[PDB]
This record gives sequence, structure tokens and C-alpha cells, in this order.
Amino acid sequence: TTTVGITLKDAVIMATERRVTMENFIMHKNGKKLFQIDTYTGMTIAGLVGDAQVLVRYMKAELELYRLQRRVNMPIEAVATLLSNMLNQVKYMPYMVQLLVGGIDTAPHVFSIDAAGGSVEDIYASTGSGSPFVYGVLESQYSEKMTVDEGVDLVIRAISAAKQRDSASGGMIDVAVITRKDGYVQLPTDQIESRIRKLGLI
Amino acid sequence: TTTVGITLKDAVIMATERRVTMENFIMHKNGKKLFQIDTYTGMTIAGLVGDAQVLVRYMKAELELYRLQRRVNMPIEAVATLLSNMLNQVKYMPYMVQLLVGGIDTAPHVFSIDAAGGSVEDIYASTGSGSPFVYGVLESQYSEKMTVDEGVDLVIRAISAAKQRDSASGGMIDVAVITRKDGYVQLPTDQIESRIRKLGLI
Amino acid sequence: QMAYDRAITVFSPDGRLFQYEYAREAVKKGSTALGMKFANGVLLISDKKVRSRLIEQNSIEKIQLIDDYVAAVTSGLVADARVLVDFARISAQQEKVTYGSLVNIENLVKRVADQMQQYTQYGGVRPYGVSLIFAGIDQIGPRLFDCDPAGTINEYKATAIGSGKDAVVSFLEREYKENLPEKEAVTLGIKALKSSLEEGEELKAPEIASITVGNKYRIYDQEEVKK
Amino acid sequence: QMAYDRAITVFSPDGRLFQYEYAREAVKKGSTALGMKFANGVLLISDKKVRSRLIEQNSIEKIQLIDDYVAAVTSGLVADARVLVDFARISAQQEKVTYGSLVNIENLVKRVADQMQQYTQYGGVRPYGVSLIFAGIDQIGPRLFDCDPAGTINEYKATAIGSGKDAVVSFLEREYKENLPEKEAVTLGIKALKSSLEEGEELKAPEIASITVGNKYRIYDQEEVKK
Amino acid sequence: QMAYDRAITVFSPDGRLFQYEYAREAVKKGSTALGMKFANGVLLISDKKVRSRLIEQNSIEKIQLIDDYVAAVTSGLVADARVLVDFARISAQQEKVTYGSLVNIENLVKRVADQMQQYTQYGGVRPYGVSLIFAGIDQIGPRLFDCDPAGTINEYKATAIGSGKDAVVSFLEREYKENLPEKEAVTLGIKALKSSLEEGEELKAPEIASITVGNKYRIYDQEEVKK
Amino acid sequence: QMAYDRAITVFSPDGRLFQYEYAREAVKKGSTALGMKFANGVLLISDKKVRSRLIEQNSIEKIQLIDDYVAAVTSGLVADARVLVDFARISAQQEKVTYGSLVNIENLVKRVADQMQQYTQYGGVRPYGVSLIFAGIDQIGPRLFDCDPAGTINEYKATAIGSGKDAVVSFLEREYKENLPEKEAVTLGIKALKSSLEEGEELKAPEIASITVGNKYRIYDQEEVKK
Amino acid sequence: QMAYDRAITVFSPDGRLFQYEYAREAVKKGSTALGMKFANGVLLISDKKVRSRLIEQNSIEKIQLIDDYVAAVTSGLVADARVLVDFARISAQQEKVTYGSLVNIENLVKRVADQMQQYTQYGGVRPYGVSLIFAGIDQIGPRLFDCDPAGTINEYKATAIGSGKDAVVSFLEREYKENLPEKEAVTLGIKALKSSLEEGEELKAPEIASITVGNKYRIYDQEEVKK
Amino acid sequence: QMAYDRAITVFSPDGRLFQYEYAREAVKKGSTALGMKFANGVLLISDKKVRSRLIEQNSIEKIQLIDDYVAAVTSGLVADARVLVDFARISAQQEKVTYGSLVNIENLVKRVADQMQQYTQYGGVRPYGVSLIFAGIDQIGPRLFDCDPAGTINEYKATAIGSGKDAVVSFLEREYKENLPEKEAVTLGIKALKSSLEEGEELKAPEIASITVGNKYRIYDQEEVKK
Amino acid sequence: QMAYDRAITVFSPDGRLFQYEYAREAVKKGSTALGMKFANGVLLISDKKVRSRLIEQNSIEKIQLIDDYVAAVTSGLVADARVLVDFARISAQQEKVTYGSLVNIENLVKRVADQMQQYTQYGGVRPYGVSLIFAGIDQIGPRLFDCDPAGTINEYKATAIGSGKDAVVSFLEREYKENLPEKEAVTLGIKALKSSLEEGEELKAPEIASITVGNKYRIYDQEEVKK
Repeated sequence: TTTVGITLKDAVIMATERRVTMENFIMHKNGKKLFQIDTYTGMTIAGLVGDAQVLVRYMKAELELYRLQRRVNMPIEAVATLLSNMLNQVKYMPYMVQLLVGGIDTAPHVFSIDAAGGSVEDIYASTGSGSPFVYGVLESQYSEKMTVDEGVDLVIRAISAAKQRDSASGGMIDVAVITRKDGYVQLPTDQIESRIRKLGLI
Repeated sequence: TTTVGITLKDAVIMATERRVTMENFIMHKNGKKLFQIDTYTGMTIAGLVGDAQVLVRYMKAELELYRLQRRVNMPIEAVATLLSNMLNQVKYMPYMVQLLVGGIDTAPHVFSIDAAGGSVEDIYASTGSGSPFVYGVLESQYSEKMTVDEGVDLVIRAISAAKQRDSASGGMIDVAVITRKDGYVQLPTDQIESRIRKLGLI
Repeated sequence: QMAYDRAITVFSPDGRLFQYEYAREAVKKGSTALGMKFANGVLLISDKKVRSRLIEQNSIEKIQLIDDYVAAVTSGLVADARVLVDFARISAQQEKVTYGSLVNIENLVKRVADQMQQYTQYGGVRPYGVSLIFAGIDQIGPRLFDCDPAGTINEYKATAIGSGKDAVVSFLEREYKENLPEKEAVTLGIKALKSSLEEGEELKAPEIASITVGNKYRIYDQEEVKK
Repeated sequence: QMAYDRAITVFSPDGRLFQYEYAREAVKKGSTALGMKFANGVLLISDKKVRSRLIEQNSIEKIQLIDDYVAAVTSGLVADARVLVDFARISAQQEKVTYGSLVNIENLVKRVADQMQQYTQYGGVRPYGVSLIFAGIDQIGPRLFDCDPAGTINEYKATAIGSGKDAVVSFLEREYKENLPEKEAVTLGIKALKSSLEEGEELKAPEIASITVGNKYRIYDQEEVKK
Repeated sequence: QMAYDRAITVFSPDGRLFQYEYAREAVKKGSTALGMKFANGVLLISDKKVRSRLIEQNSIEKIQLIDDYVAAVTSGLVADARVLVDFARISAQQEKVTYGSLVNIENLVKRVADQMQQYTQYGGVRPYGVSLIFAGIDQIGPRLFDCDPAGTINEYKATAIGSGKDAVVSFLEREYKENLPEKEAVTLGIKALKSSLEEGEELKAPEIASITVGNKYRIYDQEEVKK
Repeated sequence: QMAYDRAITVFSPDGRLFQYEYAREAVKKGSTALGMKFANGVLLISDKKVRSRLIEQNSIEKIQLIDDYVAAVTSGLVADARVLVDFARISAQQEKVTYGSLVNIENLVKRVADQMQQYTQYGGVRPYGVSLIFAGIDQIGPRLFDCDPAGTINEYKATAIGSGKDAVVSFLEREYKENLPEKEAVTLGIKALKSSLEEGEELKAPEIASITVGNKYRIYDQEEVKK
Repeated sequence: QMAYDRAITVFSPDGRLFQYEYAREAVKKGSTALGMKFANGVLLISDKKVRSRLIEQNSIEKIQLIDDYVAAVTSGLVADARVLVDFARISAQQEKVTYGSLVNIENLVKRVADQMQQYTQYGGVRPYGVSLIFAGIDQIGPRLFDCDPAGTINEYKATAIGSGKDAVVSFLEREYKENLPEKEAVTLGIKALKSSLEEGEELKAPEIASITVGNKYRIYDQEEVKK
Repeated sequence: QMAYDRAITVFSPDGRLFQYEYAREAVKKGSTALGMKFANGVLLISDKKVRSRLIEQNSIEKIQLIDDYVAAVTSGLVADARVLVDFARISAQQEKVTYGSLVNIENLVKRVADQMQQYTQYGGVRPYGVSLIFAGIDQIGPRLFDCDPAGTINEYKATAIGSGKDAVVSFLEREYKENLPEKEAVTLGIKALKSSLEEGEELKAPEIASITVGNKYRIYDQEEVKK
Repeated sequence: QMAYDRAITVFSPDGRLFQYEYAREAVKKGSTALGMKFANGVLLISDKKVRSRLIEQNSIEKIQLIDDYVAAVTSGLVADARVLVDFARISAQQEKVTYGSLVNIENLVKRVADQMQQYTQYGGVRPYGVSLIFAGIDQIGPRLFDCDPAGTINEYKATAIGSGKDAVVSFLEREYKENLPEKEAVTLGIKALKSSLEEGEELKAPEIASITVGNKYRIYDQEEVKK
């Protein structure tokens, strides 16, 4: 698995691959690992599929409830804190997952979360077996001064590399973009294929 | 990880580094391990991040409650005792952490606390994998007669050494100062960088 | 029957529940509201009553959402209404978690009536002094329900609630039409409401909330209400 | 006895349960219905009462299915009826899970009466204000039962329920015949129903639901009902 | 005593339980039945009362089996009778499971009375409005018991139950004989029953059920009953 | 005091428990019996009352064994008596299991009174309407006790129970002698019983049961009773 | 209604809760207080009543903090007020622990009303005899609420509480203005308070507590109060 | 107050507990007894009342031991007295197990009063109708206490209990002396007892039980009592 | 209100709790006492009432210690007072265990009032018939509190309790002075006590207990009291 989430001036960008592996072979190619849990919030997952799908259902509920009762969206620091407690409470019968949380409130934010409840904010992060091949690309090409079009091409250059070196990563790339203006937006597949040919990765 | 807390005539000084390590590699560089839990009280953490973040939330609550009901701040001996019980009560399903507590009441105090609940008062202490490289610097240069400016330069000389010899320690240095006059004060990053160049550690 | 109007768990010699018929008297004290279906949609309206200028106009609204595709409005003891709506907002999430999507509405309204009938057959607890309206879109399409304090469920093409209830159903039972446009049905609704109204009073920026297939709810502002 | 008509758990000096005889008075307020066996089948009918055009005609139906081979209809407090039917729809699945197939019906009707008698010997809870009819096909064949608020069970070749109950059994006890064809028995049923009806009223598209061995239930539409 | 006839858990100044004496009045409302021992066997009889032809004649039978070597018949609140018989049919299996074989009957009748006395010394629950008869064969031989609503047990050579109870024991206390043949004892039983009967009524295909050592129960049909 | 004779848990202004004094009135309705010690033994007697010939004479006996070295007899509500005796037969086995041998009797009688006093200080439960006699042999020797509905224990050289209680203790308080032979004491007992008897009645094969050290109980037959 | 003013869980024939309307009478016995919003802030005031010089002036203050950004003041049974405030001070910490920061106030006020309504629908417990005011700053901005004994919530731009409640809202409903400076609004508040005051009395160093965005609460001393 | 003398958990308008003052009336019905300290010891005495010769004289004794260094005697409902003494005999062993030695007596008397006060503030249970005396030797020395039905504890140099209580304390408050010899104090005690006695009665082999430091209790026989 | 003075959980139409106002009447029956602060200390005094010489003078003392730096004295039902003081002596140790040192007193007094208010809002339990005084030294300094039966807390510079309460506060509200020496304040206290005293009575070796910072409590003997 390979997930990635970065942070820019007024935007957030998250991306994954789609390959899934059950029974020690490639059983599914078009899985799903990137979800919209709020109007200006998204999440990725890596690890045990069942334990992850469950959470995504819990979170979608807790956040849609809040939004209806209080009439506004929960911040991002609180979302991560809510999870941190929901996982630490069962750290001895735990969920075996790694998560990323990204969204917009007054500013962009990205959080990494472990199975025991540890939450840390960062400008960019990655999870999965292909994470290190991504950190190597970001350490060398990331720049806070970049635009959105440049950041999209980056996450693609990064995951396309993990697919070339991690056997448990593969498939078409799913990308999302978040802004206070247009909100959560999942990019069409054709725009991805276009940028790929434009970059030379096929 | 590397934390340190000392004690002077009318002040307390605490410091940490920021590096965090998840999945057996450097996943975050600007973590947080030094917290203000009261007006004249602070805490450090070392070990499992989730178990520590939880506590910091419990303590901030128990102490803000007390302060509102009773209208004054809890002493420091009591803070450490409260924890000691909250940990010994689960010594068989425990929190895997090491803590330091420092503050001001009628006088300065520093306490070290283990996972089983053992609390001990001392003039200076340190936690983390880099602790010993710090005890070696304090045994040789500490002096109760020192000022605040001298104590700040000391904790910096000490952690800067652990960073040179402990692989799990690194990042910018966060420093706090506590006095009955000015209260809890987190030093600006520029003042740290200044003293560093002034000492020759970069 | 002064001898059989003390406890909910006592039938009268004629086979009745006065403590149950009484709870239906606390509902008629509440404001008036209704709901109507139409072409590929459904809506609601409430008899907004003017209050002191000192109250924020964003909490007086009785039109409450349970999800982006379901809403409701209530009449009676306001203290209990605030509770069931929260109970509904929780039952709805249990389905989404259990089935992945609020696939039906009757699976929800049912979880409520079951909570209300519960407080009718056991002693030491009083019923709920409220009836509600539910509306929204499901796999089937536009729906519209109602619930009395005991749990009686019934699905309608239109319905009213509050004090001017009977006055409305009367008017509405005569002039209602199916598969109408949106605004064509609204002007009909405000009218049936205007009917039950006492001559001394008029309409004071009532609440409205409609919806249409493939869309979400729309609480349009008092500005458009004037029209 | 004003002194012995307050609690279910009190016998009168004559050995009676007025709170139990009272619950039987709330049943006679409900609509009328019946059930009849015949050649390799059994059926049901309900006294459909016209209502406002504003109510969806797919929820007024009192004929409720418990499984594709069992049905039922109820009279009395509608709030409680909705509950037992759900209780029955759950007890039936417990058998299928336990025995792989709803092998018998009496194993079901029994689980209900046990739930109703329970609310008759303990204080702080009122009984259920309903009696029911059950019909369906089992390993044996066509069956037909009834249940009073206390749990009294009895298997019949025919039976009625509601307000015109006694009026029907009277008519039906005289003109009933066994092993009849389907429609030949229906025309007989509507008649016994027509009997208990007041002269001022007629029949308003009643509900019917029959079944036959090796088949499933059939709710035929009002169109065929006219015939 | 209008002041001491409200609760089971209250003694009168004379040391009585009116709520207990009342439950014995609901039993005398039930049909009549009896039981008699004889040579290597024992039997039962019930005062079958004609009913509408619309009721299946395979459920009106009050003669109920608890096992292939034990039976029973009951009088009083039919809703409660149906319960204890199920309670008995369960207690009997507990023994077979615990001891491998229903070795004795008193080990069973006792488990029941204990369940009935339980509802006599605690408040918030009414007693059972029934008395029963038990018969069957054990290691000892033919047995025959009876149980009142409070748990009073007594083993008899013969006994009656219902409304014509006292009338029967009178007749039977005079003409009863031990170690008789089967039919010789039946003709005696129907007679004592015929005695308590009102002149205006006769006998309407009563129920009978006998048994003999080394055998099982035998419910012989109405055909042989005429004889 | 009509105001203080409703609940067990209410003292009268004079400091009394009428609901407790009432339970002692239900005991005086029971048959008569007594018990006497003598030389290396102790015994019991009951006022056997003739009944219908239809009842097995092996269950009318009120003399009940708790173990081969302890017995008892009871007066009052027969439904409750049957319970405590079973409670005693169970408490006795708890000792044998705990201590290997019923070493003392007071360790038993105590477990009972504790069960009876329990039903005197708590509401929602009525006391037991019985007093008992206990007799048997322990490490000490011949014993003899009694227990009232509240748990009052007292050890006697002789005692009576039932209706003719006071009449017996009167006679017996005058003519009783210690360390007597067996039959010499029996003829004394039947006499004190004969005293309390009404002139119109006589003695009808009473029950007797004696015992002696190093031996077990002996229920000798009515034959020897005539003597 | 002397027949329907004994229990909270009983509706009157007109659909009311007298035991609930009564609890609202114990509130009007308490001191007076209010709260007003303004430009980027909000405040509170209490009708400080002079007491004996023997009481420490640091505990008479009814202005209580729930957090450095939320406060409250209460009227009614002082024994219960002290409890809810502690309940609020605990609910607030549950959020900070669960969400890392008291992000909203309505998430708090709600946890309280739910605790109060709880004591209204169950028997064996009386409601709370108090209403409260809540104020503070959240992500949204200045807020201001109120809670009656049953749980009724309403958000206001201004409100009063105590005995001179109606007298204040009257004055205040006329002269209130939005987005005012700090002291400009205080002088307005003391005035509306001065209005409800009886002529014989004046103002005795009342309590005040304001706040502004990006800041914390400020309890300024009686010195500045004179001004 | 006929309106406030029904339940223990109700105060009268004057602030009283009649159900508590009543329980103190059941104590004055019991026999008389007292206790006195002296030189390095303490003792007890009871107003032995003659009974029938048929009762074993080894159980009439009210002087009960709790341990070889503590004793007690009780007055009132004998059924409850037998219970607390067992409760005391158990609390004493809990200390020996917990602390290795009954180091103090007040640690014991306290465990009792706590059990009695418990039955005074909760409904559905009546208090205990007894007061007691406790005596014995501890690390301190001779002690002597008393306990009323509610738990009131008080340590005395001397005290009485029963019916002639006030009569004794009167006499004893005048002629009591400290640090006396053993028999010198006994002759004083029997005298104060002789005082409260009615002229028609005398003293009938009363119970006595003394103790001295470094020793154990001594129940000397009636022989020495004559002296 | 004879209709609203039966249960604690019932408000009167005027919004009151008579069962709560009644408990305050049982307090005024107790002895008198007070407490006063001064220069770096605080003290207590009790209206010692002479008793029989037969009572040990080391238990009559109402001045009870909760810790070497906190004390208390109580008025009202002595049976309940003995309980709360034990409850306080336990709550204090919970803090020392939890926080290592009784850092504050209000953290203690609060745990009590919470236990008392608990018995005011639930049925089936009566409140406590006592109010108390608390005094001692904490991190802050000299403190002094009071607690009514419902949990009302208030911190004073001086206060009284008992029967002569109002009489004292009157005197004391006039002549009290702050930061006084020790004995200078005592002579003032005995005077305010002397005031409330009836002319026929005087002062009988009252109890006193003072304390000063950096020290512990001091119960000085009656000898110094004369002065």
C-alpha cells in the first residue's frame, strides 16, 4: 500500500494507489483507500482492510452528526484527537492500521496517526510499504512555494516510483484536492492519464 | 528521545528535542514533547506517543478543574502523586512512558516518574535514550549558584551532545523557563539559534 | 374518569388510556406545521411565531435536519422534542454504519416509535408529549410520515400538526393535488395554513424546507418566503 | 367492583381480573376481520374502512405477512399491534435459524402468547390491547389460530375479530362448509361480513389474502375484489 | 374484609389470605374432571363441553401429556394452565437429563408447587388461578396427585376438580373400590360425573385417558366412549 | 389498630407488629402435636385427624424426617410448611458436607430462623405462617426445639403446638417427669393430648415417632398405637 | 388540580405538568441576573444582595467560571446549583479530552439539559429547582444561552433571570442595541436591573464579568463597579 | 401525628421520627438488666424471670458472650436480638483476622450501630427493636457501652436497660461508687434492681457475669447468687 | 400544606420542600456551638450540657477531629452525626492518598454536601438531620465552613449552630473583630454564647478547641476553661 498527503499555502492534496492483496496474491486491482469524511476533510488508510473500513464509517457518522447539531464543521486537530482516543482505548485489542487526516479550517493541516493513538502534524507524510520511496522524492523536490498543478504532478511522480519498487503497490492513481473555495474534489481519471503521458511514466 | 529538567534558586528550566520515530525511521522532525499543564507547571514525555498524549490531556483537565473550583494552583508534590497513582493502578496493563514534572509553588521542584508510579524529587533529571549523554554534562558543569542565562546555555550544550551521539534524538530545541514573576515562558526559536552560534554548535 | 386517569398502565372499563389521551392534549398547544409531496419531491412548513428581537433567529427554527436527505419538525413539549430529534440523529447513523447507507426511512421512524411505545406500557415513566413529521428521499423516493406519542405510524401524501391541525386537513383534503410543481404546491400550503389561522393573525415569515430527487434539502431564506 | 378494577395482579372475591376483562373492550373498538379454511388452503379478510385520500393505500392494509407462508391481521391498540407483529417476525426467524425451516406454526403462536401472558401476572405493566389472527401453511397443512390479550390459544376452522365478531360467528356457524373451492368460500366470507355490517354502511374494497399448498400468499388487488 | 383483600402478602387479623381464597374461586369456574386408580393402572376423565363446530376437536382436549408415562388435566384460567403444563413438560426433561430416567413423579409435582408458592409470598405478582391433576406410572406404580394455587400437595386414590368437585367426591367417597378392572372403573367414574351434572345437561363425548403397567397412555376415541 | 395492621415493617405507637401477631393466628388453626424427652431419648406425637378413605395414608403423616437422627412436625399453612422442611433437609446436608457430620442441631435450627426473620424486616414479602418442632440426637444427646414465625428459638424438655397448645402445656407442666421409660412417657403424652381434646372427639390413630441413643428413628405402626 | 399535582410523571387532562410548573416557582425566589452581548464580547451581571459582614466576600459571588472562556450564573435552590456547575465543569473537560479543545458551547449546554430532562420523565426523583445562564467565546464567537429545569434551550442576544426577570426583559427589549462598546453596554445593563428593583432598594456592589475575543474573562472589582 | 407515624423516612413538621420513637417502646417491654464498672473489672446483671420448669435453664440466659473478653445482654424483640449478637460475634472475628487481636471494643460496637442506623434512613425496612449492653476488657481496660435502635453510642460507668431502666439509673445515680471491690459492687447492683422491682415481686436467681483484668469472664452459678 | 409535606421529592405549588424545611427543625433541638477566626488561627466552642456523673467525660465531647489540622462539631440527630464524621474522616484520607496531602479543605466539605444532597432528590430515603461546622488550617490559612442538610456551603469569619444560633449571630454580628489574639477572642465567644443562654442557666465547662498556623489542634482542659 502507498498513501501520501501534503500541504500547500491554501490547499491540501492526498493520493493513493488501488491495489489490494488478500491471500498473498493480487486479488483486487481497483480497490479504494481515499475517502471524503467531511466537506473539507479526507482520510487515507493502510493495513487491515476490515479494521479500516469500520473506522471510516464511524468517522463519517461522528462528523455528519456534529455538522447537523452544531451547524459547522469540526476542526482538524479535533478529528485527529478523536481518533487518537478511539484507538488508544483498545491498544491491547487494537486496529492494525496507519492513517492520514487532511483538511481545511482556517488553514491547511495534515496529521499522521498510528495504531496506538499517536497523532502528529506535519507538512507532508506517507504511509504503506511504499512510504520510503515517497519520502525520498519529497525531500528532494518538495517546496512550500509550489502551486497546485505542481503539487499534483509531484505526488504522481512519487507514487509512480513506489509502484516501480514496491510489489504491494500498484494500480491507477486516485487524487483529491481540497480548498475552501471549491471544496473536496476528486480528480477525473482522464486528467491523471494526461499528466502522466505529459511527464513520461508509461 | 531526550528530555531534561533542572532547578535553580528561583526558577525551573525544561527542554527537549523534536524528532519522532515511527516505523523504524524518521517520520517527523518537528514533533512536540514539552507541554504547559498549569500556570507555573510543565511536563515532558518520552516513550509511546499515544499513551503520553492521553495523559497530557487528563492532567490539563484535572489541574484546570482544581484551579477553578479551589481558585489556586495545585502544588507540585501533589501533581506527581496524582500521576503515581494513575499509573500504578494499571501497572499490569500500563503506559509505557517516562515523565518529568517541574514547576513553582513556594519553591522550585522537579520530579521524575516511571511507568509503575515511582516518583522521586531531584535537582536535575533527564529521560530518553539520550539521557546518559546529558547526565555526563551536568555532573561536570552544573552549579546551583548559576543564573538563568547560564542554565539555558547548559541545557543546550547538553542536548546538542546527545544529538551528536544518539540516533533517535534530533531536531530544533524547545526550551521553557518558569518563574513566579513572569510565569511559564517558552523561548522564541531565534533566541535559541542565537545562543547556539554564540557557543559554536552548528 | 377520575378513578382511571392517574396511571398510564391502567385501562378504563371502556378500554381506554386517559393518560395517553391527555398527552395528545399537550401537542395541540404547539405551533402549527404540515408537509406535502409533489413531483419528485416533498417539503415542510411551520407556523413561525414572532418572538422578542432578543432571540437569535437561527435557533427558533423548528425545521431540523436528521441527515442531508431527511428532516423533521415537531410540536409539543419542547424539552422532549429536543431529545427525540437527537435520538433520531443517532438511529440514522446506526444504519449508515450497519448498512453503509440510510437505505430506507421506515427503518428509522420505526426505531423511534419503539422508543415511545416503550414509555406507555411500563409504570414509573410518562410518555412523550410530542408528535413529529418526517420527510426525505430514499431508494423509493419522496416519503412523509408522522408519529403520535404512543408510536402510531402512518404514511401520508400530506399532513399537518399543531393546533390548526384539523382545520388544515379539512382545507387540504379538498384542494390537494398530486405531482405538482414546487412553488405551485407551496402557495397551496401557505393557503391551508392561512385557513386555520385566526382572523386577527397573519403569517410571519414561516419556515419552509423542500427537496428534490438527486439533490439535498434547501432552507431558502425569508426573502423568498415573502413571495 | 371499583375496589378491584385498578391492578392486573388482583383477583376479585368472585375470582376475576377486571383489568383483563377491560383490555378485551379495547379490541371490540377495532375494525372487523375473519379467516376461513377450505380445500388445501386458507384465507383472511379485513373490514377496510375508507379514509382520507391523503393517506398512502399501501400502509392502511392490516393484512401483514410474517413469512411467505404465514400472515396475520390484528384488532385493537394500533400502537401495540405494530409491536407484536414485529415480535412475531422475529420469533419466526429464530426457528428457521434453529431448525432450518419454520416447520410448525404452533411453535410460533406459542412464543407470542407467552410474551403476552407475561404482562398479565406482573405489576407495573399493562397487558396488550389486541387480539390477532394467524394463518399459513406448515408440514401439516392449512392452519388458523387466534390469541387473546392473556395468551389463550385456540385453533379454528374459521373465526372473526373486531366489532362485528359475534355477529359473524353467528352467521358463519350456520352456513360454513369444509373443503370448499377458493372463490366459493370468499363469496361466503364477504357475506358473513356483510351481515355484521350496519345497514347504513356497505363494503369498501376490503382486504383479502389467500394461499394454497405448494404455493405462497397472494394479495390480489381491489380490482378482483369487486367481483 | 375490604381492608385485607387487596394484596397477597397481608394476613387478616384472623390469620388468612383472602387473595389466596379468591384464586380458589376462579378454579370452580372451570370444567369438571377427576381421576381414579385401579388394578395396575390409573386414568382420567374430563367434562367435555360442546362448542361450536368451527373449532378443531384436536385442541379442545384438556387431557395433556407430560410424558408417555405421565399426563395431567387442569381447571381455571386457561391462559395460566397452558403455562404450567409447559413448565411441567420442561421439569420432566430436566430429570431425565439429570438422572437418565423420570424415576419418580413426586420429584416433578414438587418442582411445580415450588413455582406456584413462589407467587404467593412476594408482592407485585398474582398467584396462578388453576389447580391440576397428575397421573402416571413410576418405579413405584400407579400414582395420582393434585395441586392447589399455593402448592398444597396430596396423593389420592381418587379425586375430582372443577365445578362439580364436591358433588363427585361425595358420590365417589361412597362407591369407590380398589383394584378394579379397567372398564369396571370407568363406568363408575362417568357415574360420579353424571351425579354432579345438572339435570338439564347430559354427557357430551367426555375425554378419557388410561394407562397400565408396562405400557403407555391410551387416548381412546369417542367411539369407545359411547360404550 | 386499623392504621398499623397493613405492613410488617411498621411498629405501632405501643411498639408492636400486628402483621406478626396475626401470623401467629394462622398457626392455631393447625392440628395439635407435642414432643417430650425422657431417658436417653425423645419423641413426637401429632393429632391425626381422620380424612376421606380416598387419600393415601402414607402422605397424611405430618411427622417428617430431616435425617435418620432428626425429625420434625409443623402446624399452619401447609403450603409453607412443605417448603421449610425442604429448606431444613438442605441445610442439614450443607453441614455434613462442610463438617463431615451433622455434629449439632442448633447449627441447623438457626439456619431456619434466620430464613424466617428475614421475611419480617423487609417489605414486599409476608412471613411464614407456621411454627415447627425439631427433635433428634446429637453429640450432646436428646434435643428438642421450637420456632415461631419470626425466628424465636427456645429449647424445651417438652412442648406442644397447634390449637390445643395451651391446654397441653397446662396439663403437661403439672404431670411431666424426667428420665422416664419410653412407653411410660407415651401414655403420659396421649393423655395431655386427650386433655386438650374436645369431649365430642377422641383419638384417631395419632402419629408417633421416638428415638434412642445409638439408634435411629422408629415410626411404629398404628397397631402398636392402639396400645 | 389537587389530583394531578403530586407526581412529575402525570399529565393533567389539559396536558400539563404541575410538578414542572412548580419548580419554575422556586427559581423566581432567587436573586436577579442577566447577560448581554455586544461588540466582540459578552458579559454577565448579578443582583448582589448585602449579607452579614461575617461572610467571606469571595464565596458569595454567584458568577462561576466553567473555563477560562466560559462562565455562568444560577438562580434557585442553591444546593442544586452547586451541583450542576460541578457537572458542567466536568462535561467541559470531557470535550477537551475527547476533542482536544472545547470547540463549541452548545456541545456543553446540551450535556446539561439532558441531565435535567432525565429527572422529569422518571418517577422517584424530583427535578432541579434552578435555571442558569451560560456565556463565553467559541470558534463562532460570543454566545449566550439559558436552561430551564426541564432542559429547554434557547440562544439569546440578551436575557435575565431571577425575580425581576420579566421586569428586565421588558426594559431591555426596548433599549437594547447590538455591537456596542463594553462600558456603554454595562451602564445599560445596570439600568434595566435598576428598573426591576423596588424603589425601597438600590444597587449593592453587583457582580460583573465580561470577556472579549482573543482574551479571557475579567472579574473587575467593586471599585470599578461604582463607576 | 397520625399523618407522620407510618414511615421511618418521614420527618414531622417538628422534626421527629415517630417510627423511631415507637421502636423505643418495644424495648421497654423487655426484661431489666444493667452493668457496672469497678476496680479493674466490670460486670452485668439481668432480671431473670421465672418460666415453666419445662424449659432448659441453659438457654433462658440472656447473658451472651461475644468473646472470652467481651459479653452483652439485650432487651426487646427476641427475634432480632438473636441476630445482632450473631452479627457481633462475626464482626469481632473480622478484627482478629484483620488485626490479629480484638485490640479495641469501640471498633466493634461501631460496626453494629452502623448496621442499625442503616435500617433507619432507607424505606422498605423496619429498624431493630432492641437496645444492648456491651462489656469486656481491652488494651485500655474495663469498658461498658450501650446502643439504641438508631445507633446512638455512649460509654458509661454504669447503665441499665429494660423496663425498670429509669428507676435504676435514679437509684444508681445516687449510690454508685468507683473502684469498688467485686462483691461490694454486686450487692449494690441487686439493690438498684430491687428498687425498680414492683413490691409484689422479688428476685428470682438473676444472671450475673463479671470479669477482671488478666482473666476471662466468669458466669458463677445460682448457688453463689443467693449470697 | 398537609398535601405536600409527605415526600422529599415533591415541590409545593409555591416551590418549596417541606420535608427539607422540617429537617432543619431537628437541628434546632441540638446543643449550641460556634466558631471564630482570628490572628493566624481559628477555634470552636460547644454548649456543654451537664449530664449524669455515670457517663465518661471523654465521649460526651462533641468536638471531633477529622485530622490533626481539621476538626468539626455537629448538631441534630446524634445517630446521623456519628456517621458523617466517619464519612469525613474517610474522605480526608482519600485525598492524602490521592494527592499526598490534604491540600485544601473545600475539596473535603464538598465531598460531604454531595453525599447529603444525594439524599434529597431521590425517594425512599430521608435526608440527614444535622448541620455541621468545619475548621482547620490549609495552604491558604485559617478556614471555617458550615453545611445544612441539603448541601448548602458557605464560608464565614464566624458562625453558630444549635438552638441559640440566631441569638448568637445577632450578638456576634455586632461585636466581632478580625485578627484578634487567642484569648481575647475566646472571652468574646463565651459572651455571645452567654447571650443566647436562658437566664436560668449558666455555662458548664464548655468545650473549646483552637489552632494556629504551623501547629496542631489543642483541646485545653476544663481547668483553663474556668478562666
